[PDB]
Amino acid sequence: IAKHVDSKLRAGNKEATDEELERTLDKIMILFRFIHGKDVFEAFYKKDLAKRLLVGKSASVDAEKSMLSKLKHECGAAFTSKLEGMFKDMELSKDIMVHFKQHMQNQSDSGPIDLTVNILTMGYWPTYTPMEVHLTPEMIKLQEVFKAFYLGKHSGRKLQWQTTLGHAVLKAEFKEGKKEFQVSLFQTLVLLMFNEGDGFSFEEIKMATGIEDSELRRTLQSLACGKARVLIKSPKGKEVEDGDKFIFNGEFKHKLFRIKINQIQMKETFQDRQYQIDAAIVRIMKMRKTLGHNLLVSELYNQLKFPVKPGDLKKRIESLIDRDYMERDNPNQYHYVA
Amino acid sequence: LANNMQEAQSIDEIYKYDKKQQQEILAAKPWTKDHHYFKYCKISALALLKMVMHARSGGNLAVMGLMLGKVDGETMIIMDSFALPVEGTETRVNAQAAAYEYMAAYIENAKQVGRLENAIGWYHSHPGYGCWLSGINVSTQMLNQQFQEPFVAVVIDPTRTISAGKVNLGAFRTYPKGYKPTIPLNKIEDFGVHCKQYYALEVSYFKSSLDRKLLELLWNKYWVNTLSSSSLLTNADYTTGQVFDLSEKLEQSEAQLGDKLAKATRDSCKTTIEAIHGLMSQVIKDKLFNQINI
Repeated sequence: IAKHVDSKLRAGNKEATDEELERTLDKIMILFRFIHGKDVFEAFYKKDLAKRLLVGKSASVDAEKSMLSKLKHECGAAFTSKLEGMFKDMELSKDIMVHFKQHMQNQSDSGPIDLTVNILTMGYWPTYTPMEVHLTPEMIKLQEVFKAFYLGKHSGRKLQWQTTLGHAVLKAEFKEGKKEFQVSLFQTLVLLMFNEGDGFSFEEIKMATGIEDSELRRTLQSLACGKARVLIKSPKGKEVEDGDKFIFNGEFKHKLFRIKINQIQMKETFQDRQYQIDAAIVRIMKMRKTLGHNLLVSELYNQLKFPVKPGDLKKRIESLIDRDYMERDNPNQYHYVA
Repeated sequence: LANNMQEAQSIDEIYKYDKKQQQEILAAKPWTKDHHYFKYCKISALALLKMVMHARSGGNLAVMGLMLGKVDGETMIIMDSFALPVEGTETRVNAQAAAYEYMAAYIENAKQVGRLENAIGWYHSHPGYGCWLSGINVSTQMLNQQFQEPFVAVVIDPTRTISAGKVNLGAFRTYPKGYKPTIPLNKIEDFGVHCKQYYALEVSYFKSSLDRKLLELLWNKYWVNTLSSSSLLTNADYTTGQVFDLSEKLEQSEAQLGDKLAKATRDSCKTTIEAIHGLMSQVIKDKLFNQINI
């Protein structure tokens, strides 16, 4: 159900709208307010927000924070939580990028390449470790410079880079016409390392770049196949083995002065525990008749060995209070009531 | 053991059962007139011992059973207690099928031997859960009291009793439907949310002449704890609290006067008698020990 509102909030050129977009967003929340199972909707919206902000840019942050504020009502400040964090992270990334641009323009103004960082927080975002692929020497200088600048600005943070969720542009010089590529890091690395030399075999790509075998296979699946003109090869569909002799053809007659082969985004590949928790809740009561919520949670954590998530605690407390096993005037206290 | 009486003593008529008197008091039904009728529950030593042993033998689980006896005047006498074959969890007990057959068969068999008493109440053990009536005990006690009127709910705590060394037995009776009527809040807290629905009773214990005679020779090493008793020292807080409650009772009786004086006089006499007994024991010790080789 959240896919509809994600598509409505997505950038769509002509999809751009006016205040009636805000009215439609309010209508969507009107349809949502009586829908149960909010956890699934929240998780889907978190994934959608991460996809829209982490890679690419959405239609407008305006309606984004408007929707976040609207979900804050009728739900609670602690319920939203992460999405506000992602929005603040995007704002901080923009500010830090402006500051880094000023710093680069100030001292030793050379600007070989145009860096654009999107520093995120470890906890909020759905992070994932990169392949630890070795970056080619053209972009190592900017990595070092920005690392030094970030360490100078913020003290004791450490940057955990992710070379799997970024973009770049390469000025191709095959023949006449500087076909500006738009590539992911893997394709940038492959093309740049192929620039020095010619006809590197697949094992040579593995050794020089260091990409994982599966990811390198997926990357080299592109730069060919589509339209059967990016790279001419006798096999079709998928055929890549160790020691394969592949070389880029010395001509690129793609009939448009805007090359985007970063098409990877498009061609992208309890009952027993609940019983134990309920029994623990019952046993904590029928003793301490009036108990606070945090005290009850701490008591159950003490009485149990395996960790268990607080979400299980909350859902079991709600389920067992639904059965008239307790009653709720402070809102963080429970009486026994049998 | 001599220079006294050895025949039927004055503490044995409590064990005697009179069928005619019980029938007359059951036909009279004086409980329905004043609903604050029963205020005292007298339990035999055997019944209390059996209850405590059965409650502790159940471990961390809960157990339940019945208790026989009768009712006289303003007091309920509980003579014997027999367990039930119940299988209960750590919180709740059910007594689904075999408990009722056991009740009927055991009552019939006891009547065969000579047990002339009828069932007088039920008890259920809280394994470390205090001594109070839960929302289910209140409902079942109301169910029993609506039809089988002479009844009482006895709650025992085995874990707290074994940990603290003192028995925790509570006798309770439920009010009917619609019957509304630095100080600690435990008076309301230690009861459940149904604190206004049931009221407690004064629990006392009694034993027979043969019971006391046999228990006198139970063990012959508590004499050391009697000679070095150190009375008036282990219960000073008890006497101060008794004096405070006695002052409150005296104030209430004085306010009323301007029959309540009788219980205040009784409490004062009890406290003074305890103090005088302690002083007498101390004087006896001083005469025995420190008055030699002077």
